[PDB]
Amino acid sequence: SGAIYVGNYRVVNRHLATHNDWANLVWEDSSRDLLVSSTTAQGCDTIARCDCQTGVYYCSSRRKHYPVSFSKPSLIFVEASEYYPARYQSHLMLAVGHSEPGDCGGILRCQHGVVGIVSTGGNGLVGFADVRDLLWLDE
Ligand SMILES: NC(=O)[C@H]1CCCN(C(=O)Cc2cccnc2Cl)C1
Ligand SMILES: [Zn+2]
Repeated sequence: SGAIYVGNYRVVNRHLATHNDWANLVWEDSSRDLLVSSTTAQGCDTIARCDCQTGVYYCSSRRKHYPVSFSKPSLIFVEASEYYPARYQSHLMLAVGHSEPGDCGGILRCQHGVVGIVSTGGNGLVGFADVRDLLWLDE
């Protein structure tokens, strides 16, 4: 679990979005595993606007943060799960690191701010849904 709170927006993994997220829907993209909903309270997480390929992510299944080197956002094949059929997930960045399903939503950050959230994993790899291209999150 986990979300990014920026301005009047909440960014979560689309497969973990709640009834309240869908009732206050701003934007969603199944191909990216992202959903953004509106909030009444002001959020002040800050989004990175950069091309960093190193950062630190939070891994809830270890209660620890790990440093990672990660690939540029790209279209990556993701195996079928109970949430989606087998498909290409876009804007996904992979790194070598630990993750379990419950780790989705953990933030990846660089020195500039939030980069993305854990979205996929397996076999010692972890994948992060990038949010740096969503300029409207802080217009
Ligand atoms: N973005 C998706 O399609 C994910 C939906 C939930 C399921 N997905 C996973 O990858 C779950 C997983 C398995 C083993 C280690 N880490 C993780 Cl995060 C895929
Ligand atoms: Zn950066």
